[PDB]
Amino acid sequence: TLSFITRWRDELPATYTTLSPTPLNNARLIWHNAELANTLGIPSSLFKAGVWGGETLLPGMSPLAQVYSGHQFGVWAGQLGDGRGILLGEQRLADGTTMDWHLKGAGLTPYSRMGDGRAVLRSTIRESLASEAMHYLGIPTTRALSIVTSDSPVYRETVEPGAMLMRVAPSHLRFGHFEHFYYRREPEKVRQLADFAIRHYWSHLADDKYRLWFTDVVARTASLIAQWQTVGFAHGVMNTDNMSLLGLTLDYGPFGFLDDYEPGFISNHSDHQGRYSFDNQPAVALWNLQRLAQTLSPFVAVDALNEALDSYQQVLLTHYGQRMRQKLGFMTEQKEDNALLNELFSLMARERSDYTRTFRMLSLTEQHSAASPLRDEFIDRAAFDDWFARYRGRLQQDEVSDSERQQLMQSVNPALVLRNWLAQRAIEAAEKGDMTELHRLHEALRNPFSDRDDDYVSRPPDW
Ligand SMILES: Nc1ncnc2c1ncn2[C@@H]1O[C@H](COP(=O)(O)OP(=O)(O)NP(=O)(O)O)[C@@H](O)[C@H]1O
Ligand SMILES: [Ca+2]
Ligand SMILES: [Mn+2]
Ligand SMILES: [Mn+2]
Repeated sequence: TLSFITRWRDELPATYTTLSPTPLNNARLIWHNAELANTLGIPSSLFKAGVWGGETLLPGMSPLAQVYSGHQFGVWAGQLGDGRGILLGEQRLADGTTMDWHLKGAGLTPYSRMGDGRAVLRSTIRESLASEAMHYLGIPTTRALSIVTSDSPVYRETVEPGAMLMRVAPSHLRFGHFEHFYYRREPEKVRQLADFAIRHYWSHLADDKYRLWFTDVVARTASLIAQWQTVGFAHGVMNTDNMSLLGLTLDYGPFGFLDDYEPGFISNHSDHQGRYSFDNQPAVALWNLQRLAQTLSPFVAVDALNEALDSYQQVLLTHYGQRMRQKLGFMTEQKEDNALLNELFSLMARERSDYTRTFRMLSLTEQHSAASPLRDEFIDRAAFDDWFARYRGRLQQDEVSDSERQQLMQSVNPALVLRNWLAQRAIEAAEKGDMTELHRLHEALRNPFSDRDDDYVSRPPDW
């Protein structure tokens, strides 16, 4: 009954290779996203490995692997592509929008570059948990519809079970798609991609279209990174092929949500220069946008490209600043705000304070009371009490009740984030065949702004 179309295949010829997934050995479905399946209109019967393991095609699907290129760790890498993933099809929804179904781990393709074409259970689980977590934090992201595991050995640092993730997203367009055809000296294919993107995702733009479009591409990336900074998400691999044109979080690998507040956090152990450290994300995404701008210069006026690039800073800082004010419960903008936040961040960094728990406990603040669960979390309690006294004194300038402010703060400061230790515990149980933890953790991550009475709100063990 579902409606699939071959929009990419037919409108962007010679940008992909058509092929089928390669099923794994004894593949089994271990989790699917019931809520997302409902919003997509997927009959519950389709989950009873089937399409989720690349073993069945639905009417209208026409699987293909896309080509693209990227700058990796700041240097041009040339062609990369869908080396282990396949766009099974584009699902048309009743409101006219369209959603990609991309099977990650689907098998060898022309872009596999001597790799095995496979994904592993631990990484499919992590990507499913982080992407769904990001969605319910309200941050744009690819979504996770299903995981299958299998009996197929896949060789990494150790042998792993081969697994597939069904990833859903409005598009998998990457900055690297544009770079691919620019460096392959195919400027009309770069322009075809741009016009495809505008037709399907910026359709309201009448035919100044490129200036307005690229200004909005910049805005959406600036907004994305501002959101990552506010929640403490470190991506770890901001290569240009992992930058979504639409401003979605894309390609969860060696990511991390902060536990202790560490501005220079390096989540990716292969990032030996810290290029993708947490505090570098805003500079890196501007550099990525600058590389994307270069590809558009054959048909977008340079003044327009630079007007868009110039706006990145203010879009990012306005989003970040307004969001941090919400997190602090600053219900009017005041001059001392920036200094109070710098003081708090300095306190947290020097105390190695937990990021999420600090803001969640701060949401319990009673402006006329010096008591707080935060006091016990600081070794230097006097320094904390001093900041907290000045913070509450400033809160009083808003003239807002504790009830109203706590409601706001609890609506924007999550009680829980997808910490590495939580994902790892889910992985260990799934690997032994027990999916209860994976399901329970997914359920909790759908409700990040509610308090909990279990250990999903707990810091990782010190040892
Ligand atoms: N095991 C693998 N076999 C084949 N190609 C791979 C494999 N792992 C990574 N690649 C390719 O190497 C390039 C860089 O990897 P990466 O940025 O980690 O993408 P990815 O996780 O495979 N997929 P995506 O989430 O779609 O970006 C991309 O072209 C990948 O498709
Ligand atoms: Ca610590
Ligand atoms: Mn990638
Ligand atoms: Mn990856």
